[PDB]
Amino acid sequence: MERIKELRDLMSQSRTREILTKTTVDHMAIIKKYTSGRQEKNPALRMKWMMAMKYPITADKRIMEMIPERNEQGQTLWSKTNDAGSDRVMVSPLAVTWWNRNGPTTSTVHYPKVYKTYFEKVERLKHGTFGPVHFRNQVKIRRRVDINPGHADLSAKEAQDVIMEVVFPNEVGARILTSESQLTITKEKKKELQDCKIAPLMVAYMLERELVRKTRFLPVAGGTSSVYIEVLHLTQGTCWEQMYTPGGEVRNDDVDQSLIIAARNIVRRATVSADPLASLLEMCHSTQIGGVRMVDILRQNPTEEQAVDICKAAMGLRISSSFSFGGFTFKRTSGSSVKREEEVLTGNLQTLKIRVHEGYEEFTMVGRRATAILRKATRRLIQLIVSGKDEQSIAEAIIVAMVFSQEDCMIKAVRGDLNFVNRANQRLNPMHQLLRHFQKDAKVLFQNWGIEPIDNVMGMIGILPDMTPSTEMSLRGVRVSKMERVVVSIDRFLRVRDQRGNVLLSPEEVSETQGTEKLTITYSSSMMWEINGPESVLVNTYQWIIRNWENVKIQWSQDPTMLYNKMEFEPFQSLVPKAARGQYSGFVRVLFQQMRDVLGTFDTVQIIKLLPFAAAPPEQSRMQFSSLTVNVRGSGMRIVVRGNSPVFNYNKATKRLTVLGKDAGALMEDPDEGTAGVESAVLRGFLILGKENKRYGPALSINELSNLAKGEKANVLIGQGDVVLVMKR
Amino acid sequence: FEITGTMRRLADQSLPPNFSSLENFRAYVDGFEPNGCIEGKLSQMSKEVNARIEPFLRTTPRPLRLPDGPPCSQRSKFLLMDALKLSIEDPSHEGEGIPLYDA
Amino acid sequence: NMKKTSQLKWALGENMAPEKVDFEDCKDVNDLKQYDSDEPEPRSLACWIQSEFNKACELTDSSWVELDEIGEDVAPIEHIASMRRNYFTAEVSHCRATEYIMKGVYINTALLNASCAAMDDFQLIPMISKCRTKEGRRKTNLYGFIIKGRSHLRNDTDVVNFVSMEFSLTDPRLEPHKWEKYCVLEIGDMLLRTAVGQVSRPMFLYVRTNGTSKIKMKWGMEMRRCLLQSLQQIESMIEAESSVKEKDLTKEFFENKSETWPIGESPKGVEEGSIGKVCRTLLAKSVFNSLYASPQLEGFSAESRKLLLIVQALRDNLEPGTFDLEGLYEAIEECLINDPWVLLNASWFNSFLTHALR
Amino acid sequence: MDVNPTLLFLKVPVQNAISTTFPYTGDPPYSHGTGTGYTMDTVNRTHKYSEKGKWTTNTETGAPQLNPIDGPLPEDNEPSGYAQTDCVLEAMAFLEESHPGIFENSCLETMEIVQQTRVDKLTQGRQTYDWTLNRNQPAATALANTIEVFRSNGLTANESGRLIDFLKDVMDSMDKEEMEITTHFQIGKKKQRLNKRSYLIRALTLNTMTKDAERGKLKRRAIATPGMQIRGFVYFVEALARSICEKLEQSGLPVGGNEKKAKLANVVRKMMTNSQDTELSFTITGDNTKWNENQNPRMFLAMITYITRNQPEWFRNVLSIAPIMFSNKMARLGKGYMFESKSMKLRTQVPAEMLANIDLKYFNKSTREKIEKIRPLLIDGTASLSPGMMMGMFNMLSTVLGVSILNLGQKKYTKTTYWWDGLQSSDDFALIVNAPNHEGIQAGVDRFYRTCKLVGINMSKKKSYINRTGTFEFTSFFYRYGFVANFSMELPSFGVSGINESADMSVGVTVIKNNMINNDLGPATAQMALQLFIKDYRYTYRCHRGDTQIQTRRAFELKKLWEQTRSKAGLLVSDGGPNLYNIRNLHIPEVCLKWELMDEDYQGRLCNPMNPFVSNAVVMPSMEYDAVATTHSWIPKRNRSILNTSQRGILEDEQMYQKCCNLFEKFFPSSSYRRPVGISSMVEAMVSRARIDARIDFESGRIKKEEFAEIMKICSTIEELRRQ
RNA sequence: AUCUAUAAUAGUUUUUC
RNA sequence: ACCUCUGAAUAAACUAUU
RNA sequence: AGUAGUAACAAGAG
Ligand SMILES: *O[C@H]1[C@@H](O)[C@H](n2cnc3c(N)ncnc32)O[C@@H]1COP(=O)(O)OP(=O)(O)OP(=O)(O)OC[C@H]1O[C@@H](n2c[n+](C)c3c(=O)[nH]c(N)nc32)[C@H](O)[C@@H]1O
Ligand SMILES: [Mg+2]
Repeated sequence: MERIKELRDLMSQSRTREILTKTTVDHMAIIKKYTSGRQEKNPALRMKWMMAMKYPITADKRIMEMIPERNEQGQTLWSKTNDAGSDRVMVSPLAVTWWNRNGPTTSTVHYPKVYKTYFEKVERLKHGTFGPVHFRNQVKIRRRVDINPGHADLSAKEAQDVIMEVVFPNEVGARILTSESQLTITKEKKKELQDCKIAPLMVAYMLERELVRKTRFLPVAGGTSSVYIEVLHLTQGTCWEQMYTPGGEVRNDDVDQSLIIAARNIVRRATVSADPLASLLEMCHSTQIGGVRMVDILRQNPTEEQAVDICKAAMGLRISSSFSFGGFTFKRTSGSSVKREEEVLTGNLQTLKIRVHEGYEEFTMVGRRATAILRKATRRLIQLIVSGKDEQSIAEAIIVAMVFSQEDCMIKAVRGDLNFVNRANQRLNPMHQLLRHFQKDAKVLFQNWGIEPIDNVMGMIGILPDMTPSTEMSLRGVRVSKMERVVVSIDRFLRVRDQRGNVLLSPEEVSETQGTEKLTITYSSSMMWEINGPESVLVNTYQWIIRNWENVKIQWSQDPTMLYNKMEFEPFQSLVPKAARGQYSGFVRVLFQQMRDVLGTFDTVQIIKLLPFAAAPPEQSRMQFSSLTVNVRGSGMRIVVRGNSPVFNYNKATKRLTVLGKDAGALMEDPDEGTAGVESAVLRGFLILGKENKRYGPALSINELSNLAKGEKANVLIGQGDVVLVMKR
Repeated sequence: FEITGTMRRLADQSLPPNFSSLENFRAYVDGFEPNGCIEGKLSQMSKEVNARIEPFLRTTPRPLRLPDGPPCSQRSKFLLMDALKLSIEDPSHEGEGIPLYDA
Repeated sequence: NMKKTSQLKWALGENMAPEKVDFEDCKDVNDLKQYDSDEPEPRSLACWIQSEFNKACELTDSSWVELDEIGEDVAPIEHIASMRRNYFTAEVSHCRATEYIMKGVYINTALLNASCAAMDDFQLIPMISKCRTKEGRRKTNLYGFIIKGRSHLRNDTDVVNFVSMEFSLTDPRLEPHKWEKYCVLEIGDMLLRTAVGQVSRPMFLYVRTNGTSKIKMKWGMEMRRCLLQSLQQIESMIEAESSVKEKDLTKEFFENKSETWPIGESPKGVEEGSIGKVCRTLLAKSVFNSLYASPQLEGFSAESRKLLLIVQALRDNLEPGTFDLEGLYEAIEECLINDPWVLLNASWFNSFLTHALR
Repeated sequence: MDVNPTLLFLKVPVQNAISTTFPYTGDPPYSHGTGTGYTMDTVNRTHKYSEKGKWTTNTETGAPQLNPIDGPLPEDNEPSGYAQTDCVLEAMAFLEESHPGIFENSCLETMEIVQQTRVDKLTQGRQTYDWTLNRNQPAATALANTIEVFRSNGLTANESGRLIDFLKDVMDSMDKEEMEITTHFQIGKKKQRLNKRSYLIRALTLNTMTKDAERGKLKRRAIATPGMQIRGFVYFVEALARSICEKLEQSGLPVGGNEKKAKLANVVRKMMTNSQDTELSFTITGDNTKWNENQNPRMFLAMITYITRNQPEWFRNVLSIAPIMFSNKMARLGKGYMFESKSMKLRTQVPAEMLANIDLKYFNKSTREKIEKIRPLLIDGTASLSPGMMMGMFNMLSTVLGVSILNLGQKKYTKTTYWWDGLQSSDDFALIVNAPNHEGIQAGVDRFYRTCKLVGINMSKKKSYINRTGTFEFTSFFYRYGFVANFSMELPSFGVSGINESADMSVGVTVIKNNMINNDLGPATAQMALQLFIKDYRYTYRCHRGDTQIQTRRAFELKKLWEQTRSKAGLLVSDGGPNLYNIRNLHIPEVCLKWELMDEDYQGRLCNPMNPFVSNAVVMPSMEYDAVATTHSWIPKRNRSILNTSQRGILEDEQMYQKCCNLFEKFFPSSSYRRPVGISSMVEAMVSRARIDARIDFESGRIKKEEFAEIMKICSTIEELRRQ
């Protein structure tokens, strides 16, 4: 009634009637932003200039009745001058600080409810626990982290639609909530906010603070969850780490993810030790995940993962030999596999490397709405027997099975602009990208998969590409049907065998992906970086060599065997490719032996660079190496044997060794350093004498030096665009 | 969304020199296939259009040439190394008392 | 408010702006022409700016900044930060550059507040600073007086004229070229004591007409960021060493004074100073960047950064190569015109080239 | 001992002390007078770079237009705009061949964007050159004036609310024989009726001015403000260029911050890994000389034509309009000049529109030469500028062109032992060259330089250098085996931002936290920064501690509030309370940080929704950096300079606009939360909503039949008033 | 595992003779 | 002359916050 | 005069 009377009043005036008639709803936004021009260019200067004025602050005209014109000292609090383009009056800051001491008082009891997020921050800081401060060689990595967690199974647009449904039911337009998560959250918030006495706009902003996810790229070390990101300034520094645990309640999915990350790191590190089982146990007892001991989490966490199950089995716990893939819990009833990287060409003409599992295997798929039995061979689906609930559940199960099968048809079914790198050029998991692509639109995948006639066995139905229950022909190898932890023993080499004696898990089955933890992973031992990421592992390994250079040098001179067997090099050896560990070790050991027998050719930097590669059991081959590869976030990063490298660059001007762009420390020149330009640790069986010498014909390559014999000097294009004279001993 | 009238006339004058209508240029671009154009233009271009790299050795750089003229003069808003202060023992914090009284 | 006398009307540029007329009514005037838009007159580098910078880097006997309070320390990292901040504050509060910071902040704040409050008045503004002596007693200092002209400032570059009367003991006749803008009086005989006897020296008043704008006054009021600029770099160096040493080195740097950095030059050669010396030097450099801000400084910094990067690449054995190095030199030297600070920076760059390539 | 700060680099690498080379504590340089000299210099230089091109006279505007496309191949290393169209088309073709489907998918996304974008997208921005007033206006104000003029001239296709319909209206306006406008003077309204050529000159005109507060530049430079007619087309072209750039690994746009640094580092490391160990690698820290004064709108039209092959005609037309309008663009000369008579002691403003036929005796030598060079180009008070992209426009399309030139450096294209790749962001670039020896490196650099010359890109020799790969500079980011921190760049952000007390406190603490996270701001320096910010905040807002005797106008009120308070820690710093911030709680709003320390009555007064300083409820007015609104979230006064002009009716008009908008919000509660959409008028929408709501309330029994009948009667009265 | 909400404000980056 | 008014908003991308 | 620097301010408008 008041609204319609005010509208009738505005329609009676000539100008307001013109505005109301000639302005459409679309142009209402334009006229709402319409202004004469707020000449604001330097707000800091403008504020400093205005705070010297008598009345720099505007206020509503009610202040002339709510606040007196003058205070006790007679100072004026407001003036009758109106602000430009409005009926607001000009007031002094004295008016605001007078209100804060003499104004009417209301009940501020609903403020903690309306601003629950900020008071939640206050509570998390209040009940948080601070640990010691450790000064370390920090290696921060720019990654996408969430600063506002929002709701788990929601996006920004879905959260906005849910908010509109909850707060403005009659303004939702054509949107209908389809996701079951949206319906559940909508019902929950409608019941919780029933008979609420807050303004609807304020309620909408509360729900935005509560439900809308926000992620950003930040240079982050430690946990990437919101509770750790909000205190990232406090907990992480350039040279220090502050141990801290937020005081609130920790989400369990973050615990699961961090446990998976820690277990994978621990298992991969333990695989290279002499006794993997003891190393795994002592690492699991020394690991904390968000202020909680890892062993307790393992005892009370039902997470289906290979490394987590290996960690459980090492401690006598019962495991479920299962894993997750695309929202389903797989379990290998029978079969075996060996991973193998195979490059494939996508349907949209993209080249990528996919970890292909060889061998024949059988699986069972379990999901919240569907169940299936899967048999497969190398990149070939033998059969799939789905027994889902509705059409969409069976469709999702079929899509997941097709992606899992790694069928070349599935690869060639890719269309559109499907990206396999991050927006920051970070490599993504190809299988996850294929899943997300085919879960948006799978018509082309089903079309190109094929068809196959069914023989009507047991009455199991067929399925057509458009999701219909045919009885004559079905998708190739797909059939439709209708609707436990075990005690294990773990070997010395982390081989998990069932009570009967069959192998269930192995270290080779552990994923090679190097992820990051949602909750900060604290490791307490001599090497706090022993289960850290590859960048931290490399930097800290070379810094450990630098700091201990005196006794390491003495041991290298006297007893190299014990030096190569230091436990500190094992995290490094977990980065060297498994097939090349022995070759690199043997090559580097031969280089070191030649370096010892040729006095004066003592290059400190060469020894420091090549030492971590000698920690593996040596395999003797005649292959020459110009560079050694190290896996860093999936890409083999080479360390060039001669000269600097992206991983390892030594600066002679500063005497400062920089690894992956992180300072590792300054070396000190040895008296036995060779100030003569003679190198003996570059070629396996050839000693560098000097620069180019045209007397010995044209320059050749390192990979063609076998034909040379004893004393045959030659010129080799070893290194980055350099030719030097080498001789054979 | 059709380009007609004044917009068409402007479009007919927004082309390379050897095209008279936007339709002709569109037809040329639609049928365009790369046929050694860049290589031929590079061969035609004279060898004087190059980016020669001159090494920057330790003996390469020269000192900067400072201008010649009368010596520079002080321009700061207050004295820096020549300022004299008349001081009083006033147990008051920064900006408390009346500036004129303190002066 | 000072009386609008003839001497103040002249000194503050009263009625010096020409009458604003229409081009119709003055197009036939013989000498009517475009504003003088010539380049600045070149000036050569004099030795006094190096002495000014040397004096701005020194340690004073008084504490010049009284930093406010923060919350109580709870985290251990907060206690470590408080210890390091104690070292930083001990180094930075007793530096002449901090006195310049406080003096400039006070002067610019007073000028801007008077400019907004009294558009059409000549205000007398004393130059006041507060300090704590070595024995902790508060002390109020008077440097001189400032008279503000009219301040009907429309643009951010509009100039307000002021007259600066400042006490000094420096004889203007020893370096006359430095004081070309000043009229120096002799207003008294101050009694100083060197070791045991009272020495009588003349007390001079350096009077000049000067001007500033709203943007300059704002950036003078915000002069306390020089502390941040110096201290962030100092702490970056400290933490860079701590990262490879795996322990805090703040106390080792500030007390043991084992690690030194080349910070100056003597007739013997390059001289290296402690972490506190480097902190004071960087603070003085930032303060002088604030006091002598000019387009010449901006151009020189931006253009000489490239040459610094090229020299660094040469020192890293990265085989640097240029294409039009003479063009780069011309671009750098285009900015060296008449600003003493920029000319001193150019001399420093020449010294750096001499030392960095031998 | 003479103190030499520069000698610090003898031990500290330059990248690790790069903050010392940014003197960002003093005031930046400003421009004092006119920008006409710089604009004329830019026009003359742009035409000089293309002087060997073909001259034509535009049949629609009469402006002389210079066409450098397919001009003679250069014989020297001077800058030139003689881009070859076939070379640009071949670069586009090879870019499409190396990334199959990039243009098709980008066109699909851009078609969706074009079909869905609303007209109020044009209001996003500060200023738009209003052709109805021949000066800059706020973007919303310029759009409103343009829409009103179009409606008065029977151009009402924009009433759909879509941006493409507004562009159709612009195109239709181009064909009107006469466009009518309305002018104010000393305050009456006068109708002015432009002719076809005059309106066409106004619509193709970009305003010009000087750039104030620019760091690192000795001399000032000109900048441009696009008009209302071209903004939508530029938005659509930039949307297409953005779609293309998102799919390119070498692109430096549109990624910024830590994401940009991570992408650049990953791309550089991928290039290093792909490089063979037995070959040299060099990186070029490269700039381009006068990129925007040498690139031609005709080449952008060619690029858009190649990109939109096999697309619907309407999409190609709507994308092509922007380069076409940009190749016929005119430039406003600016304010003009001021003339000073020393003898008669007078000064006067000379408008830029008189420079066509003004006597040249007044001007000095350089300005006279500028005017003599530019007079043939002057038409209708503007300068004909056919070549060049004016200022800060089509940056991502420039990035696309640069990335295509970089992409030309694969071994499949070089067909030799050298190859190149690198990074591209608008005009700035970094180039990595690999070759078996130094001769190959030189050959690859030469080939890159000559190819850029072919496509009209001139590599600044005096601002570029080359060294072994591992250190470079790109878009002011300094890479030394990884991007280093640069604190001096963010140093001006510290301080009182000038919104209000609450917002400024939040900004200060958030800036300290962000610089701790990103720019390696140490904890001790963070505490000192907090102290300095608190000091500046207290001085700026006259809110020193209650227990001090700082004599300000606000000090008595703060003393009174301090005396009556029981728990002093609960008072905000704006109210004279103490500073409770430290490193651990930088992320917490002040009102929430000390909420439980406040007195009940003080807290009730501070957070009182019935207070006049901010427009069970809570305080609400656009609450940037203000989590909880208090009485300290006030709004300062607006500038009152408009009251002395003839545009002072805009104040009354915007007051009535705000009144109508608030009345509308009384009918559609979600309008403020989410922008409403609709072709119906405001009164019609409100009446329909009132009728449906009254019917529903009657049906559910919330109101009785008498009130329903009263609402229906008032609605009928409003409908009757609507027609008359 | 993925991950450019929308909008507003401020800040930052983006030079011929 | 009194009187009266007024102290001055480029583009794009990004970042931060709401 | 001074600020300042390629053009301005040294009050403007009514
Ligand atoms: O966030 C990561 C991880 O922590 C999270 N995750 C893992 N497990 C869980 C559980 N149990 N609950 C909640 N979240 C979980 O998912 C993310 C995994 O990321 P990433 O490590 O990059 O992927 P991963 O390396 O695990 O590979 P993925 O594609 O997800 O496959 C998982 C699992 O499936 C095995 N597998 C695939 N194929 C095609 C196989 C096959 O043909 N034969 C056999 N025997 N195994 C196959 C993968 O090798 C992994 O073992
Ligand atoms: Mg560059």
